Amino acid sequence: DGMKGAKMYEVVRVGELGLIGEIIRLEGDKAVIQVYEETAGVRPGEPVVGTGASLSVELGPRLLTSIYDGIQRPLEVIREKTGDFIARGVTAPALPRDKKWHFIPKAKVGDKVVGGDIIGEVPETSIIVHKIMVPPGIEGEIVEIAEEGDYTIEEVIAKVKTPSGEIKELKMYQRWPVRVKRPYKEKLPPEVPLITGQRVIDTFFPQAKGGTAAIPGPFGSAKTVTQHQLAKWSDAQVVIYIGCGERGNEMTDVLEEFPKLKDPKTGKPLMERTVLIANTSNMPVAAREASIYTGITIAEYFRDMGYDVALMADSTSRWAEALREISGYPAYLASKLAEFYERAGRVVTLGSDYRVGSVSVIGAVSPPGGDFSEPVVQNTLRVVKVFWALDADLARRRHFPAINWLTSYSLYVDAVKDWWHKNIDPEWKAMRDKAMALLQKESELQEIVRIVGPDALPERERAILLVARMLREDYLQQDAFDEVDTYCPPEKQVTMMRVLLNFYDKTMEAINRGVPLEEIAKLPVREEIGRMKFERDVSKIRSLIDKTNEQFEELFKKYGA
Repeated sequence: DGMKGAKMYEVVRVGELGLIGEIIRLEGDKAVIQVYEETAGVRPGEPVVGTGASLSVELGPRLLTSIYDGIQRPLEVIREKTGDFIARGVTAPALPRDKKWHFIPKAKVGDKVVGGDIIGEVPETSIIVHKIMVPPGIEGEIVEIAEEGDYTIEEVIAKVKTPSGEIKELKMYQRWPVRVKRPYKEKLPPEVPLITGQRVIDTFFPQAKGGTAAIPGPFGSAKTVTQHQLAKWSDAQVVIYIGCGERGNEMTDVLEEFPKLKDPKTGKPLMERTVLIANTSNMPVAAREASIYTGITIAEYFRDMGYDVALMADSTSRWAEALREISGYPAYLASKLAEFYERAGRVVTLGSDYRVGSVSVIGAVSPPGGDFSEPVVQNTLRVVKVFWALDADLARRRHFPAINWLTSYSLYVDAVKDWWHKNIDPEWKAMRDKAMALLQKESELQEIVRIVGPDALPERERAILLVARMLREDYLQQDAFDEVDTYCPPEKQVTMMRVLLNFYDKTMEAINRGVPLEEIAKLPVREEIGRMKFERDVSKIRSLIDKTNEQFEELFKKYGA
């Protein structure tokens, strides 16, 4: 199958990324056909045909509840050689041309439109209403519009007369070149947080809507469930998961053991608002490289409707073969990785109406074995604004989420504070700061203690260690498997925070009035505080502030004045 061209320097089975020609001809080739670098004059080698289209994607109904390969193809049955169910990639369509979709019209004849305007709605799943949009670059008068009825994606549902008089035929689906970012009016600054409902993240290391985050690879895909928790609970309407299986028999679990997963907000399946894109070891290198662009483009298309969408990537060892070298070492790959993360953001979308959408990207990276800088995570940490550091030692101590509070960071704390301050609690940022200071003090203290023993420690230092422990056990720790604590609403987060910090205030007060710490560690309210996370009524939690005050006051009257 591989012919002339100095014996093709790369893979030739069903792969891509071909570079024949003269000047600076880049990539792109399906089997033998693809134009990405303006063909007309690049035929060297064996017969190269080329249709003038680029690496498109096709965007419309049935993008949801769909598993694709890295360039969008099928949900394939397949089999196994010796292991379990695997994926190769079948050249099929992308969206069923036969399925009848229900089109609700949103415009009458004579309406002036621009690229982005919503001309119709299609109930795609029980969750997501699909929004049919005028493709970017198209504007004018609606001369013809469909009627409340059932149609397939290939049917023309609208016609637009452009300023020059050109009549444009527009359908329910639309192609867009991956590698070119879907346009928008404006990229908004980070301001609204992506609410995970996980205390440690939402409080100490927030993710912004349109933000960029990463989670490391000391893997234990089974030692961490935070990835799932993020997918289920984050207040994005649509999820695009690049399920890079390649990890034992992951693809088997990632296959038809996902439709059992329940979207906890609706009760319906999680798939009815999710698009899967597989990256197995039985796929071409280039069909993996293109996957993130296929993913991000489907993400961008959804935010254009005015949806918040989360894009979760999966590295699990994906360093491209890229054996070919000709022009010094081309170690510029970090730039295209930036190009990718650069496409993330909350934007004012196209359209006549003011409409906002976002694409938040959770990276989730992994180096070869140990040493977190070889060099995938090294480059990524320089690009992302948030890192949640999954720690194996923390996982062994059954501290969950195993998010290390000392090595994690988010550069969105200032960006999201005002939202928290205006909508939830005026003291939000003051409280996480104070809580972080406590946790930093503990870290310093526990180093010293390790050396010089716990004995010499004064009461004040023990008091800080007591409350730090509470902070770690009562707040940082969260039960993903509990009916109540699987999700913690903003309003609950700040309340739980208030009780803990108020107990701290009252502790340092009591110590300052010569109350022994052994007495405060015995205080009844403490064990109620340790239970908060399982109480669903925020008013009941809030009442522990008074209950604390009372018991501390009752402790003052047992002593002097």
